[PDB]
Parts: sequence; structure tokens; C-alpha cells
Amino acid sequence: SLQTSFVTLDEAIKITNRRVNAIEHVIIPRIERTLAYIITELDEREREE
Amino acid sequence: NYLSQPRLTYKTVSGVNGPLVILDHVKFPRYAEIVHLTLPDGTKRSGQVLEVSGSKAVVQVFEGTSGIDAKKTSCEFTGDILRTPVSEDMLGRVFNGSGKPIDRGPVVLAEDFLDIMGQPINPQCRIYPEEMIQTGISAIDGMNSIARGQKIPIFSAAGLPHNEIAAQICRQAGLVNFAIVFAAMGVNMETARFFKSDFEENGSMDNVCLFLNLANDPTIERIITPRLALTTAEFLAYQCEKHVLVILTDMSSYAEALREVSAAREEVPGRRGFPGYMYTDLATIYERAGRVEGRNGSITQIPILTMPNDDITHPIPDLTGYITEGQIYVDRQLHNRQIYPPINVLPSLSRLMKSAIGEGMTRKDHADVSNQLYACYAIGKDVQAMKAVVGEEALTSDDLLYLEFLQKFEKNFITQGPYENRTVYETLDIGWQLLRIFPKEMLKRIPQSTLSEFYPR
Amino acid sequence: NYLSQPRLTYKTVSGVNGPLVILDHVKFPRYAEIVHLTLPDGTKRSGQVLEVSGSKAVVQVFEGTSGIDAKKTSCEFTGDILRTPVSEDMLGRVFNGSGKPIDRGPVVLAEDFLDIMGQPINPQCRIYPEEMIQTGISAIDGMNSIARGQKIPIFSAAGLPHNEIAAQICRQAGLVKKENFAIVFAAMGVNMETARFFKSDFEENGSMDNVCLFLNLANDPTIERIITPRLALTTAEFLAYQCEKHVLVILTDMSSYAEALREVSAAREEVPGRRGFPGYMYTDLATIYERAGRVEGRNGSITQIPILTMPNDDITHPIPDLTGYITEGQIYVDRQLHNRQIYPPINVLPSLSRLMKSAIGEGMTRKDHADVSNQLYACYAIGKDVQAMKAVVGEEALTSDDLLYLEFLQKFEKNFITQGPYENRTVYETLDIGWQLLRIFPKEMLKRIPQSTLSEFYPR
Amino acid sequence: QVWPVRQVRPVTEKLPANHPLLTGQRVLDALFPCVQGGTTAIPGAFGCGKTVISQSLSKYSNSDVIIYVGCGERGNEMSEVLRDFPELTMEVDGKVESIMKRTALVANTSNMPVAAREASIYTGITLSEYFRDMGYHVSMMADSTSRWAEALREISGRLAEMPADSGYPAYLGARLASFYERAGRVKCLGNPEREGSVSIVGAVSPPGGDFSDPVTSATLGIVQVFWGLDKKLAQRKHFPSVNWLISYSKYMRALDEYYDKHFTEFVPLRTKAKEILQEEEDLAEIVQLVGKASLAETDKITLEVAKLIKDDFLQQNGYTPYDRFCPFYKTVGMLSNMISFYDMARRAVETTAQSDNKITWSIIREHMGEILYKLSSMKFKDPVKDGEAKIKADYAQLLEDMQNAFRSL
Ligand SMILES: Nc1ncnc2c1ncn2[C@@H]1O[C@H](COP(=O)(O)OP(=O)(O)O)[C@@H](O)[C@H]1O
Ligand SMILES: [Mg+2]
Repeated sequence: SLQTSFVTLDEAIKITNRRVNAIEHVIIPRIERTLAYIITELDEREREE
Repeated sequence: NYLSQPRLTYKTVSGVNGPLVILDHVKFPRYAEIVHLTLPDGTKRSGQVLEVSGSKAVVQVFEGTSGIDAKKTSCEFTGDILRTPVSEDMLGRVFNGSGKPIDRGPVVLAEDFLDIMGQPINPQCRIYPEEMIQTGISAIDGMNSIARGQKIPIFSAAGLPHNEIAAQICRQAGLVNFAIVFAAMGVNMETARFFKSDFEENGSMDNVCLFLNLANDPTIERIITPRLALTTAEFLAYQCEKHVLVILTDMSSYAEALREVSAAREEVPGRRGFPGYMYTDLATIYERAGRVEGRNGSITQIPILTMPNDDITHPIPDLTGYITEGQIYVDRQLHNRQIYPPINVLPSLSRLMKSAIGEGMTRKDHADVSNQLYACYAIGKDVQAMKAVVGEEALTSDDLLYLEFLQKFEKNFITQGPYENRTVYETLDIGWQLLRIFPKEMLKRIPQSTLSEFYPR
Repeated sequence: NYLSQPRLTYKTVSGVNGPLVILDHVKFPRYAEIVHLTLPDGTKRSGQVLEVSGSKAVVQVFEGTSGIDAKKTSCEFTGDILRTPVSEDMLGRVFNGSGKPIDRGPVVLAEDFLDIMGQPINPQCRIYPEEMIQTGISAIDGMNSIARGQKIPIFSAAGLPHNEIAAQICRQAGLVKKENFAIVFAAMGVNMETARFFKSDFEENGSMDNVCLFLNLANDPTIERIITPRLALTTAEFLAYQCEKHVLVILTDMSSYAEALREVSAAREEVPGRRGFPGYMYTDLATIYERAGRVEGRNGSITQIPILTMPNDDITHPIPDLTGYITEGQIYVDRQLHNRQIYPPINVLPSLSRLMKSAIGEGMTRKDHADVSNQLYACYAIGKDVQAMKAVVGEEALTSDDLLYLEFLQKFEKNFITQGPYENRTVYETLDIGWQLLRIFPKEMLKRIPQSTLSEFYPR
Repeated sequence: QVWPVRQVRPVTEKLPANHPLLTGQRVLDALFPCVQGGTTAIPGAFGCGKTVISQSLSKYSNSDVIIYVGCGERGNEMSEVLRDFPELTMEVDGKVESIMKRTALVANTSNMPVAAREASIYTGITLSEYFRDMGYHVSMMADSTSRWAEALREISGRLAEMPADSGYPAYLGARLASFYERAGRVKCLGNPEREGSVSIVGAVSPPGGDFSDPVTSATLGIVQVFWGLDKKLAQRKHFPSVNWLISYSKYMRALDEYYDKHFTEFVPLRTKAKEILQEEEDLAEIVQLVGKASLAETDKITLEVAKLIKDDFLQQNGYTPYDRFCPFYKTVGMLSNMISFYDMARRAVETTAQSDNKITWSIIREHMGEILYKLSSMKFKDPVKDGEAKIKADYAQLLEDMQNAFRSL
């Protein structure tokens, strides 16, 4: 019981850590680059006006 | 023939606004003419005619308009455009950003007076540059080779060692002597000291010409400083037949002064508020390089850039990369890791490398080894980026080979220290040693006839 | 009565700039008047007065200002605004953007001369349109249905097949069966392959005797685009409201029309709107788009299908943005469907038809048509949300119900949206392809549908 | 004779284009075809390879005349063409001839007067229409049209005109569109009833590298072929740096009936190659977020053959002697073997995945490493040192070499 739980739970820990790393290293940087570009282009449209 | 008719002088200043002074009742104005202004306190300043219309001329004043007035200020018109006196005496001199001496020596006795703006060389008369310069810096020589006559700027940022790299290149350049012409725009005194000290410490100073505009000097001098320097390089190269290396220090100070000048005329803006013509303007500086038909001399340019917020898409590094024949890229992430020189090869390029290397030029492997080192370094970066998500236990042994190559490449091929002077052949064999890690069937940029000759050593 | 008095001719040209010529010493100038210009080499151009002040008039020149000069070139002022000739003999003819022939036939022998701005139709005298056009395309007839007398654009972008959708609508359109169209076709700024494609299709269908073409190609002058939609719609209004025809009007790039307005506005140094377009762009576009529909006591009609190339695929750009504030819908052509070789690439989510609510249903088409459209829409909306979630979490996180929505999303794009260029589906085939997808779910999931519609049509 | 550069030279009739402009690149000629009479754009950031594609197309295409225009670009990029093209030779009647005998150049480098860049473009297209009227098939290269749009911005700025998008004059789109309408295939004027064409290949230099640029955005509304380069392919030394996800050609439906006659087997292979690359793009985000261990053996095979095609078919170094020019027979032969390996590897898994003993891509790799290294080596076979017969014989031998390995599973 404990060992079959433990094997299942080990896999669940690995999956959870993989998701945390993806949010921290793939998803958040892509959002922050996108946000910086939008903030930049809005100043360019404002200078054209 | 000489200008034998006398100069007119005018008190007819009709208005002043920003960096611009506006004269009226001017007798037959000449566009781009030079004007000398005497202020009420007896201070002299100079300016150039930026517009003409009937009896009016608009002057931009290089030292600024502060303390000019509509009544007592007096302007003398020189009859001519901006020309610089040039002679072979200019090697071993120091000048300010408007070409006046600052070494306590005399003014120049001209061998000629040359138009500061230069003149476009005919594409028929250009010779393609093919003689490789060995800088001895492996990250340049092995993977971005410099031909004698190239434009190849150093893209860097604030706090990085681009001064030290540029000094190492000046100290080590030779074929597999240079005369140096050095311009500074907007430098602090410790930067001005560093170069002048290094050129005197290497004994080289009797073969160096310096133009200095420091951070406290006038801004509008910065837009003539590189044109004074390049006019001196064109006399030395294309009349005195020398090989010239021209260093232009912080072109971002030139571009910032150009933006500040253009913003006062209200010319059409491009990206991030720079002038709409900034590409053309930078191109009039960077195209003043190369070899020509029937003359021995040559001009090589190495402009140095500071990228604002490390952004290579900013108009200054962007429009420079569109004109120049490559770039060397200095990386904050390598500098923070205490590597020297911090040259990240992936954003770097040399265009003239492709024909300056290979059989008879360097060695038969050079074009193959270089491309395979780029491929393994790009893949090593992709595996290091995968590791940050999935952790080491997910990596196969093939991923660990690229991730071992990555560590050994940055320690052996990139890292060098400030006075080490590697041959091309050392750089190539340090190349093969890192490539040897991989089983040969992984080396898919390299043909069988190269692998079977150089990998088994 | 006539203008029997002579025409004044002026050599008093005083300035030339972009599309504009400026004259002075003009006697009692008239706003919107037409001017004929004879150049120093005897070339003839034509233009229109955009402004008057005192003795000074500003003329836009339709064929452009190259070769004009301030001394030898002379302008004759016609005394009148722009009136086009019209007749029923214009069906089966080809004209340029100025309305001059290009089929090697003669010029129009008029039945009348009409002001190209038209005349305001009284809101009391319009009829609300309720006959459905069966376009033969399921993504239109099932979920974005078109009434005869509607204004409804196609919103598209560079590289996408909006010309094929337009040509297919022209081949396949008719009423629902429990008349056939006269077609007026205008082109602004099209390339030669586009002009050849449409002309070739109407000849391939064997129906050119029922269509009128006005062509301004990408090498023709840009200021002719200012009048090209107005020549086309003035012809459609004669055919519809005096000859009692049912007219379909195709205007094949409103984006290249709107750029010709921006040139004239920029050359006049007018105060900008968004992206530099004229501040009056809405009010100008509305004069083209509101020339549509039905009138009381006359048997004809005009249906309008504009086409837009959206720049950068931006639906919030001033051209597609303002078009939605005037027209009764949009059909949206999507790059993500096109990149997957789906045809038509129509995305049913941003697409809309505001007049469909009253054109479908019992007595009109079939009693389920309202309910099936709502439920197919809600299933595709949910399936697109499940698809977007799945790419984050993997299929092991999805329930059996999430797999029902994710299955439906594939079967819908493969069978309902995908069709092919010469396939023509009735509304009935469109609805009964629809029900074969709604049967993917158990009855308890079909929340948009009332129990009577489920009871009558689900068991089949 | 003397002609006004701003006025289009007349023709009897424009015609549909019905024949490929072969570039000698494997990408471009397979994935994104162009035609004699076509219009193309090549957008991309600095260092992507626009001038190297222009020079390669100028050296190796099936055109009777080349007109090469360098408005607002480097003097050394002009000097390279003058140095190379006298030395390089095509073969006529069993005799070699310099390709400079078929070439004219129009230079106006990045430091020459800004106003003259407009005159370069109209001079070069007028010279192209002159040889079209003789019944030649002509290609015009315009090595950056952004330099012309940028010249219009200064002249417009000093004329004090109101700007449209990002400072450009409102007429920019009309100036571009009326230039690209000078391309085409034609019945010439006059009475010896000949036909000729002009293809235009305009490079575009978007500032900041972003294709929302007004010149790019205007040009992509006008051209029929888009070869969109990518800096993150160029940094890997992946050349030509063409992004195969965004690029397109509108001429594929016109060329399918040519390929059905001359290269009968190609259209299925083109279709499969696009699907393998589209599938690998859909897998790659799942691989990056989820960490690959979830993939079925079909999907591992799809990633591996997509990598094989990306690294050893699409990629082509333009300077090394075996890959300067890739013939269409070499291109179809290479592609046919990579697609045939996909169908054999998939067949082996798809036949056995139900059984107690079954194939996996790890088994296929370990069993076939010599055939994988032969597939990666196909690019090194040389069109003039080996020749057609030897190339086609070797590629047939690889088909038996992989078939015997799959007979042995
Ligand atoms: N097809 C290629 N094969 C090999 N090297 C290439 C290729 N395309 C580009 N390069 C390399 O990249 C450099 C820059 O190419 P270039 O055409 O000048 O880019 P740009 O788009 O800036 O004009 C070349 O000088 C060459 O070193
Ligand atoms: Mg280029």
C-alpha cells in the first residue's frame, strides 16, 4: 500500500515540479516580453500623433 | 584658385531659437557654408548654414546659442563649406572634437585642405577585402574572421569591457603596421585616460591620431568628430598609401547628438524618436572604409556601440547592423560569469569571413570547423534551456554530450585573458579538440573528406 | 431644361501638388463641380472641385497631375456636378474606374443622367428585408444567414481566398425553395490576375449578359477609386428602383478605396483621424454602404457585399472597425483555417449577420434553424476553450465530456465548414449536416435547444 | 531609343504564368515555388541572407537576362557581383560563357544621394521591360525596396507633407503597387508574335525586424510569393533562413499541371513534407511544456523525420561546392527517400504496436544508424563532379539499403 502510493506520489511530485518550472521559465517570460512590446508600440503611436 | 575676394561680416541676426541663429540681408547665401560668430563678450563660436531662402540663412551653432543676442553679435561668412587641414604630421597628435590641438603642440601645416563630408567611392573602383587580420582573439578569428578593409562594430552595453577588447584588438592586429585613427564622442575622463595610457604604454603613440570630445564638451561637435577622423584616414590610406584602423568610440553618443539636433528642426521622426534619415547618415560614416583599385592603402573600421537596455532591436544597433559587414557582440551574461572576452558568438557575424578563409588563405578545415562549432553551441544552448524545465534525469547521453561541449567551449575557445595572442592555427586545433568529444557521425556540417583527415589526430 | 450657356476656360492655374490643382480668378465657383483639363501636349484629364473660396478653387484630378504646368494647361468648367449616363444596356458591358468602356463597344447612349451621389431615400419608405438568400455555403446559410436587401461585408487579409468566396456566392446564390440576380461588380486597386479571375468566372458560368463590371486595376490612377463605388451603386439603383431587377453588388477591396481617401486628405493637409485616415471616414463610407435594400411600391432590390483586406489581420484597424458600425454583419476569413487547407476559411465566431434572426425559421426555412444555429455555435465556442486548455495540461486531464466537445470541434471543421469550391448545399442539407454533429452529444448537453425541437429532430 | 522611366512599356496582352523560376535552393523550389512573370517579397532582419538569395538566384536561375538593382545597400555587396560573375560560367552549345554576358547592374549605394534611389528602381524595371519586349524571360532583383520607401520619407518630410503610417507618405502603397504591376508574362507589341516576361524579387528590410513594418505590410498585400526569413534560424547558421510556417506561394495551383508532366511523383511528396513539418510544429509546444515522455511512437517518428528534413533537406550552404546549386532531380530524389523512410518507419510501428513483441523508434535507430548517416549524407552528392546518372543511381541504392533493413524487422 505504502509503496504503490509512494510510486504514484513520486510521479505526481515530478509532474508538479515540471509545471512550476514551465510557468517560471517558459510562460511568464513570454508574457513579460509581450507586455514590454505593447508598452513600447503605444509610445510610438503617441509620437506619430 | 584661391578665394581672393574679401569676406562679408553681418550684424543682421533677425532671430534666435534652440540651437539655430537666423541671419537676414545675406548676399547670395551658400548652403552648408561655415560662419564664424563673435559674441558681445568677445567669445568666438562657429556654425554651419543649415538652410537658405532669398536673403535669409539659418545657422546651427556648434558650441550652442546661449548668450547670443540680436544687436551686438557679429557673423563672418567664410565663402566655403567645412574643410579640414590634413598632413602626415597628424600621427602622434591629440585634437579636440573640432580638430583644434590639445597636446600643447602647434596647429597643422596642411599638405592639403579636404572636404570633411568625403565623397562616394565608385563601386567599379572598390576592391573586395580578402586578406584576413589575425586579432589573436579566438572568438573573433575562428568564428567571425576580419578581412583588412572591413566594417565590423563591437555591440556592447554600459559596464561591459568593450574598451579593453578594442584596446586588445589595436594591440594584437596583424596579417595571418596599422596606423590608428581614434575618435571619442561623449567619453568620461577615465575612458579618455585608458586609451591614451594604453597607446603610450605599448610605445605606439607616435603612430596614433586621437580626436577627443568628452562628456562635458559641446554636443554638436560629435556630429563632425567622426567626419574629421575619417577624412584623416582617407588621406593616410588613399594618398599616403598606409593601412589605417579607425576606431569610433560610442556611436550611440553620435546618434543621441544627431537626435537632439534633428528634434530642434522638427524633421520627420523614425523609430524611438531618431531622425527619419538616420540610416543614410550612419551610412555616410560606415561606407568610408575598404580597399580601392591601384592604391596600396586601406581603411578598416571598428565602431563601438552601447546598446540601450541591452536591446539589439533598438534603432542604433539595428540600423548599424543593416549597414556594417557583421558585428561582434559583448554579452552581460558572460561578463557576470567572469569570462574574458565576453563575446557571445550567436548574435555576432562577419560577412567578409566567407572568402578570407580556407585553402591557401588559412587552412582547408576552417570553413567546416567554424560552422560545426556554431551548430554544437546552438544545440548546447537548446539543451541547457530544456534542462531548466525538466531537470537532469530527463536528459539522454546525447544531450549530455552537447551540455559537456558547452562547458568546455566557453572555458577553452572563448575564455582567453587580456594579453594572450593565439594564432589562427591554435584557434582551429582548439576547435577540433572540442568537436572530438562527439562521435564523428554527429558532425553533420562536416563532409567525410574533412572528417577523415583532421578528426583522428 | 438644359445648361444652354457657354463654358468658361481658364489658363489661371496657380499651384500643383500631389492629386490637387489650384486655380484662381474663377468666376462664381461651384462646389463639387466637374472640370476638364487639357494639357500642353493635348492629353485630356478630368477633375472635381473639392473646395471654393472667393475666386479660388481646388480641383482633385482623377488621372493624376504628371505633365501639368502653371501656364499652358487649361481648365474648362462644366457648370454642373458629376452625373453619369445610365441604361439597362449596361448589363453585359465592361468599363474602367471612370466608367469609360474597355470591351471595345461604344459609350453609353443614355436612358437618363443620374447624380453619382444618389438621392436620400426616406426611412418611412424602406421595407425591412425577410427573404433569405441561400448562398449554398453552410457556414453562411446555417449560422450567418443573409437576407435579400442586406449590407454584409467579407473581412479578409492578404493571401487568403476571399475572391473564391465572392465568386462562389455569385455562382450559387438564389432564394430558398420549400428570381436570379443582376450583378454589379466594382474593383478598386485589384491586380490583373484578380480582374481576369472574376471576368473568366462569369464567362465560365455562361452568364455575362446579366453582369456589369467597373475595373480600376493596381496600375490605373488611385483617385478614380473615389468615384468607382459611386458609378457602380448609381447603376445598381437605376436597375433596382427603375427597371425592377434584383441586384447583387460586389465591391472588391474597400481597403484600397480608403487609401485613396487618405491620399486626398493628406494632400489637403486636413486634421487626421486614427492611422492618418480622414476625420470624416465614417460619414464617407456610410454614403456607399447605405445604398442598399428595398423600397415600398417598387419590386426590385440591392444586396451589398463589400470585401476588405484587413492590414496585419487587425480587425480593430479603422477600415474594418468603422465598416462594422454601418453594415448589418461581417463574414470573417481566417488565416488559421487557411493554413490547414480548410475551405471556406470562414471563422464562425467573429462572423455575424444581424438580419438572420427574422429571415430563418418556421414558414421561412425550417422550424429548427434558429435552435440548431445557437447550439452549433455554443458547441464550437466550448470546444475552442477545451482545445486551448488541453495544450497546457495534456489529454490525461480531459474528461469524457471534454473529449465530446473536442471530437465535435474536429467533425464540425471537417464536415460542416469544409465544403469545396463548386459544391452547393441547400439550407436543408446544411441543417441536416448540422444535426449529424449535434447527435455527438447526449440530449442533456444540448441546453440551447427546447424539448420540442429535440423530440422532433434528434431521434432521426 | 529613349523611354520615360515612370511610364509602363506597352504590350499586346498579359498572360497567365505557366512555368517555374528555378532558384536552385531545395526550400523555395519545393515548398514555395515562383514563376517566370511572378512577384516575390523577401522580408527579414539584418544578416538573414536576403542578398545571398538574390545573388544565388542571379547566378543559377533559368532566365535569359538578369537586371540587378542595389538601391541604398552596400558598395561591397555590388563589388562582390562584379568580382564573381566574370569567373562563373554557364554552358551553351558544348562551350562555356561568362554569366556577366547576360547581366546588367544598377548601383546606388547606401552613402550615394538619397533622392537617386527612386531613379534606380524605375531605371531597373524599364531596362527589364525592354528585354521582355525582345521575347526574353527576364528577372529583376531589387535588393531592398525599404531603402526606396525610406527615401520617399525624407523628400516628403522636407516638402512638409502630412504623414500616414510611421512617417511615410500616403502615396507609398500606390508607388509600390504600380511598380509590382510591371511584372508579368506577355504577348509583346509588334508583329513577329513573340512572348517574354519579367519576374520581380523585391527584398524588404523591416526596421526592428518586425513584419508589422509599413513597407512589409504594404508589400505583402501586393506580391504573390512570400519568403519570410527568420533571425533565429540565421543565428544557428540554418540557411536559407526561411520560416516554412509563415512563408507561402499562390502559384502552386498553376504549377501542379507542369509537375504532373515533368516530375510526376513530386506533388504527393510536397504534400507529405508540409504535413510532417506542420505535425512537428503542433508537437513541439507539448514537448516543451510536458517533457516528451507522453509521445506515441508515431509521434517520435514524426519528430525525427521532421528533424531529418529540417537539418538535411531544407538546409543548404550556398558557398560549399556540392550545394551552390541543387537541381530539381536532386531535390525530388532527396525528398522521395526521406518521405519513403517516414512511410516505412511508420508502417513498421503501425503494423506491430498491437503485438507482445513490437517496434519502437529506439529499435529503428539502433538497427539503422548506417542508413540514417546515408540519409544525412545525400546533400553532399555533387551535380557536376558526380553528375545526374551517379546521383540517381546512389539514391536508388539508399532505397534498397533501407528496404533490406525493414525486410529485416
Ligand atoms: N545561403 C547562405 N549560405 C551560406 N551563408 C549564408 C547564406 N545566406 C547568408 N549567409 C551568410 O550570412 C551573411 C549575411 O547575408 P546577407 O544576404 O548579406 O544578409 P542581409 O539580409 O543582411 O543582406 C552572408 O555574408 C553569409 O556569411
Ligand atoms: Mg542586403
